[PDB]
Amino acid sequence: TTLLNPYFGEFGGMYVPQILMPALNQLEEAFVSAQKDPEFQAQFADLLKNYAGRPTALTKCQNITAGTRTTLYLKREDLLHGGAHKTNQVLGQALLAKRMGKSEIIAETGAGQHGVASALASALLGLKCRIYMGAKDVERQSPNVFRMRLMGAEVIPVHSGSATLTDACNEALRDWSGSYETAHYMLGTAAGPHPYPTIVREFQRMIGEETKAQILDKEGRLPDAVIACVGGGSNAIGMFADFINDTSVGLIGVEPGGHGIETGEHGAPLKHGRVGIYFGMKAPMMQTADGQIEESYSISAGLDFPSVGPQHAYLNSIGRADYVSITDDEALEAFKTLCRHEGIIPALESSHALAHALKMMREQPEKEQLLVVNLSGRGDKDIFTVHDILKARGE
Amino acid sequence: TTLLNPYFGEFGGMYVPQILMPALNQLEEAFVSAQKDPEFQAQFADLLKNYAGRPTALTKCQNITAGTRTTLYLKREDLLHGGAHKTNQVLGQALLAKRMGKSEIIAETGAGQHGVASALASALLGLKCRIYMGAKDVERQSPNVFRMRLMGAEVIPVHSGSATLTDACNEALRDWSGSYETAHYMLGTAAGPHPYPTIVREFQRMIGEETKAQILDKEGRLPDAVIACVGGGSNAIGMFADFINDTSVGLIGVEPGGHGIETGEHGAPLKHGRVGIYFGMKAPMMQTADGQIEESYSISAGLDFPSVGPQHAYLNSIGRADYVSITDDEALEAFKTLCRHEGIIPALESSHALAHALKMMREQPEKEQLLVVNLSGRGDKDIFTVHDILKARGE
Amino acid sequence: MERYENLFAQLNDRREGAFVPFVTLGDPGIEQSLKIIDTLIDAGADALELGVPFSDPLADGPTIQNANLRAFAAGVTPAQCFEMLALIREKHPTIPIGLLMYANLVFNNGIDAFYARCEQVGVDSVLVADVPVEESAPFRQAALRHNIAPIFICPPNADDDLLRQVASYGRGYTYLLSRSGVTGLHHLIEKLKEYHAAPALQGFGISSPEQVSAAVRAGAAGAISGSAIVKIIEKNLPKQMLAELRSFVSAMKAASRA
Amino acid sequence: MERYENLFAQLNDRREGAFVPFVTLGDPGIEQSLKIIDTLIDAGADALELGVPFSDPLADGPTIQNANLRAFAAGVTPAQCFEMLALIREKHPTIPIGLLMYANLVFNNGIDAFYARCEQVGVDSVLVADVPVEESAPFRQAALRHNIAPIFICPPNADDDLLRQVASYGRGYTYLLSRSGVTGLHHLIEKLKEYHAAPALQGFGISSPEQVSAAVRAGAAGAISGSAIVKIIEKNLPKQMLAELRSFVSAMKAASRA
Ligand SMILES: O=P(O)(O)OCCNS(=O)(=O)c1ccc(OC(F)(F)F)cc1
Ligand SMILES: O=P(O)(O)OCCNS(=O)(=O)c1ccc(OC(F)(F)F)cc1
Ligand SMILES: C=C(/N=C/c1c(COP(=O)(O)O)cnc(C)c1O)C(=O)O
Ligand SMILES: C=C(/N=C/c1c(COP(=O)(O)O)cnc(C)c1O)C(=O)O
Ligand SMILES: c1ccc2[nH]cnc2c1
Ligand SMILES: c1ccc2[nH]cnc2c1
Ligand SMILES: c1ccc2[nH]cnc2c1
Ligand SMILES: c1ccc2[nH]cnc2c1
Ligand SMILES: [Cl-]
Ligand SMILES: [Cl-]
Ligand SMILES: [Cl-]
Ligand SMILES: [Cl-]
Ligand SMILES: [Cl-]
Ligand SMILES: [Cl-]
Ligand SMILES: [Cl-]
Ligand SMILES: [Cl-]
Ligand SMILES: [Cs+]
Ligand SMILES: [Cs+]
Ligand SMILES: [Cs+]
Ligand SMILES: [Cs+]
Repeated sequence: TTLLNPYFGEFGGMYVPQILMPALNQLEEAFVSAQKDPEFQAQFADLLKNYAGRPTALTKCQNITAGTRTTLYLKREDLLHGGAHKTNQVLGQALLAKRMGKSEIIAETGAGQHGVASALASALLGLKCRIYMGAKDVERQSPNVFRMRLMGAEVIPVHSGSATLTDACNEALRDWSGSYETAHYMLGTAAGPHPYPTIVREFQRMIGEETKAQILDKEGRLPDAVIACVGGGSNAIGMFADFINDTSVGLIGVEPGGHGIETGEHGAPLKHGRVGIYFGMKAPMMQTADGQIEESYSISAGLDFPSVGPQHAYLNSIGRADYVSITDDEALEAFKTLCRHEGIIPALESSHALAHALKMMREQPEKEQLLVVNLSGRGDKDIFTVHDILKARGE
Repeated sequence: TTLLNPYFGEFGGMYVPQILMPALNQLEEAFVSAQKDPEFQAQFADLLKNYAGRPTALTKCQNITAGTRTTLYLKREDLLHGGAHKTNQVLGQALLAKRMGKSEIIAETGAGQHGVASALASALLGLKCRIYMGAKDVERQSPNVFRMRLMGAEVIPVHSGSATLTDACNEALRDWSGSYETAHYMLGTAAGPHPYPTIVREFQRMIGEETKAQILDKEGRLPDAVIACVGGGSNAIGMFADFINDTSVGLIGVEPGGHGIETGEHGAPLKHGRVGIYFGMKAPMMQTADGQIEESYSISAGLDFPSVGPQHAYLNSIGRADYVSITDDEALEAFKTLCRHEGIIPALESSHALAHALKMMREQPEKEQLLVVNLSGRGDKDIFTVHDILKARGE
Repeated sequence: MERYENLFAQLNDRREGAFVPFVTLGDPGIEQSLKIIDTLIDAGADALELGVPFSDPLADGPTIQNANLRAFAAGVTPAQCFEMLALIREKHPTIPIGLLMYANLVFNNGIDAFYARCEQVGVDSVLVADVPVEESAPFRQAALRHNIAPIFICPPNADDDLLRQVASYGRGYTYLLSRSGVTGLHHLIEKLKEYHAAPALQGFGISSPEQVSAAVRAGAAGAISGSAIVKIIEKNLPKQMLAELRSFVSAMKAASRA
Repeated sequence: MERYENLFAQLNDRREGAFVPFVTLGDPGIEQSLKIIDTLIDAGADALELGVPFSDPLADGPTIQNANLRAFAAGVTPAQCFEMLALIREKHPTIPIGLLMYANLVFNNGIDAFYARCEQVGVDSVLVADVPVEESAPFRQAALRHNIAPIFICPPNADDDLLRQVASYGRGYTYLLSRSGVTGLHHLIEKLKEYHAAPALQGFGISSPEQVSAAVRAGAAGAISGSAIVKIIEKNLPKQMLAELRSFVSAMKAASRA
């Protein structure tokens, strides 16, 4: 039995070895108690404001929409301490760990924004942190690696399997299978077994709540649509959650198309995979005909994941939210466009969301539309990636 | 004649070739008019809030002061768009340029935070930007270089002279000597000829104004002292300005000691140089016995400058503000301390200010004191520098 | 599941305990794996626990992760595993055969279709490592409809609710988990019997003849041993391989007499 | 400053214009520089403009920046420049000698002490490139107290206030700036005479005999030429050097007759 519904329609659940069910039940109980605890909420609000820098700006893009009837705002999670929205929910989960009397943190990371977020929260709150990261990921964002260990975190490269994000995910559950008794597993997205999809949404929903207050202040109405990239689902559901019952607001999630959906080198299981059970959840997966989990692909390490959180699969199924894909080349163009015309260097992850907003404007330039892009992080971590690509081309 | 006093006691003035005096007089007139223009002030406030992210957080450090009677707050200019306080005043100066009907921007940079700030402001406001940077600086923060040209700025390495920041400064005045008619020179610190020390202070004073409002809200009183690093003087005078008439508030500026003042490899002209005329101002300079300008040295590129703004020389002379120095090794220790115990990676520039606050606490751990460090930027740009140092040692 | 019930009857009739080894199917190859499995039964294994290679073996530590990798290097697919199962059953009519599966392989082509194939090849039980009792309803229902025993894990610190559900939901045998973590306590045995649970086998870490007699004496119906066999496959990766596992199994099963 | 007044009297008495070259002192060396300076005067230079090497020559473009660098490579210091000045004056009693200084070299050891040294060695004028008329008071006062003419720049687009201040504050000659920018318009000459300004020389970009006769015809008292001489030093960096500059100077001064 559970205190909260573990499913979103047919998606979700707790598909973990029996040994881990007490840990999930404990976490669920702590979360429900914390959500009712004004002192917990006060502490969480204090860290978000005074340490992470909330509320984040809502920036109106003048230049990039010139000549069209699109008004485009960017929710500036790139300005959050750490450089991405990952920081919001690690602060809440780190408090949850302390509420449970736990003193160690386990985290998984591919791009490294979540591992850095895990390390900084653990440095601040006195938790001993260890981070699993696919060894192929440790090579290409050594910057983010060195950030975590500067912050006192133990960084553990992953040699099992493909040696990437999904492999990093399995190491974390493997370790937490060892002793959840002293460690809390700080899952970094709105996916995995219940209660993580619920917890991560609630600890990210300030993205959407602030966006709604700020758009109403600046425009006097709700947006026509909010657009966010989808790696596992946290920034998107964080943007979406507070608009779900405003039925006139479109909810648009953007999966990575990689080299092109038709190539199969992509990360878009929600629209191009099929339902499976992995990583403790029933959700869309990229998988072989006989049920092996496939390797995904995206230029942006933080979208490169062959599944997606179950609430997105459900919002898609009932038509509440729509999901699209953006290729590497399209994300790279939107990255360049934002640098050059707004002076903001976006994460390549967020550049997928930006790329789709620019497509909605460009395809129908006389359509009147008020759009918000969740700008989930800054792209300083990507300038080396972008430089090498630009160099292999001309320019 | 001038509209405003060009001197702070004996320091300051307009020591430029005659050809540039109309440009300085024009800028002074535009600034005085803008300061009285509520529409200019509204536009500037809008960019600061909605684009740069102001107000910045005031973060109380719990862990690093444990066991002492020091309360330490960090004014989080590291959370500003661009990653440093440089962004504040480029937005004001870019508006000033547009007020004058100018369409091009010239800037100088050594660390690159100011060049990146110049490029992003120019990208946003439709200005064509070109940046002079000592070619020795272009090699060691290639990250910041690529950030500027991603943003459409022309980056011009400097081969003249020592090929560093001071050389970059002379190229800018040399170019602006060419045609101020179409370009505005966006000087990046509270130094140079009048009116720049005055303009940069007023366009940075929100650092101190917010700090005062926030400390009063959180502690009900003014701080005992505000501490800031001093490269040319902008973040420090930006912190200081609003406290100058609160005579109980100590004002502490920190120059780089480099390898040690006694080595002469340092950047501390205010306390260890002597008055001279260079870069359009009369101010303390590091100089040879016969009046040649010396080369300075700091581990942190952004403090590595052999002069200082004239208002600091004046505040020092009358005893209102006190100036100290922090060595490379001390700044490196405070950098590590902040990473490990607060989960914040500070700029090595700001780590000098932090290092001196930690010294005030550690030297007198039972002295009751409420301190604010201007945390002028984040240290992502320094992790490569710090890694190479750490590797040459053990650890 | 009726093979398990005949085996346990003919073990306490013998006053004996069960020794059940685990290997990954097709490790290190298809033809070779069939020889290891034949040697295990000849050396005295009472039943088998057989792993189908999965891309993401989440409950398995490095020993059996590499077993899966070796099987994937051989091109081993689930379909070919079921051809191996048919051959094993056709040679060994009475040996209980349990499968260790991960949920996605069972769910992939339809839960009922998976258990129907298990029945067609002569599989006796299925343990799905990442399906707790809380999620087990469609899996155990499909299992029972196809005469497959659904195997459930009883963790060391297990509450009374969990003991009752495992006792009521399981068939064939109850998997007594010996520690936390991944592949690489007597107080619960009587309570399992009190609730008429399937006979208990302790496993998940057993690597030498010491533990077996300890489990049989605790009243557990036998023991399972995973990584120890795979490590022996691991140590000698072909002729000296087979003699190594033959020696290991007899020492284990000798210990189940007392 | 009285050398300038005797020179200008003896040039319009000649119905002639002045040609004043600039070199950096000690470029490319101390002993060599003294030979270039001697060749300049012998080749027909009416006066000299002499640069003291400075670490940060802010008003100077790459041609003369490198002149400063070459002098610094030779170890040339301000003190040794004043020993060179003493030797130049001792060989050439009537040639007006102007110094091109940067403010920090004048201010370094005391403004009055600097001009006192200028007078002691026989310098006639001092132009401080980074001191505008707005900042000039202590410099021009110290200059006049030591019989040194303070030279002021008259920029192309200069207002009437600036023309009056330059006319009243300057001595020796008025530097007519020919363009903006760094080293590398007749309407103002009459107004300078109207305010009794020191005679005007146009400079800052002159590189061929065309401009000189144009300036003399505009009623300007002569012309100054900077980078052109240094480039000629630059082109032939020793014997062929001296013949190159000798040829250049005579063409310039021939043009000042008409
Ligand atoms: O000897 P060891 O410790 O390697 O154990 C061998 C493992 N093989 S197995 O089929 O028993 C087995 C049993 C249960 C597993 O996970 C679960 F408990 F959650 F179900 C995984 C493998
Ligand atoms: O031939 P060019 O164009 O190189 O000119 C030679 C330069 N030598 S100089 O002493 O006349 C000279 C005169 C003025 C200068 O700056 C100032 F105008 F601000 F004062 C710099 C050099
Ligand atoms: C996968 C990681 N990052 C993901 C990420 C994502 C995708 O994760 P969510 O779908 O959970 O927002 C989006 N934006 C940024 C800046 C990100 O860093 C990681 O840091 O491990
Ligand atoms: C010199 C530069 N930076 C200076 C700097 C300084 C020193 O400049 P001021 O003294 O003007 O604050 C302090 N902090 C940070 C983060 C800085 O980047 C530059 O970016 O060119
Ligand atoms: C609340 C609690 C448990 C639940 N299980 C399914 N739906 C639920 C709602
Ligand atoms: C996808 C999958 C797992 C993740 N952990 C952190 N960010 C993620 C994105
Ligand atoms: C105002 C304006 C000009 C000034 N010059 C000196 N002090 C002043 C004050
Ligand atoms: C010192 C000197 C010049 C600068 N320009 C920008 N930052 C500076 C610091
Ligand atoms: Cl369900
Ligand atoms: Cl909150
Ligand atoms: Cl690194
Ligand atoms: Cl004065
Ligand atoms: Cl303002
Ligand atoms: Cl780079
Ligand atoms: Cl039963
Ligand atoms: Cl006169
Ligand atoms: Cs628009
Ligand atoms: Cs994905
Ligand atoms: Cs304290
Ligand atoms: Cs300095």
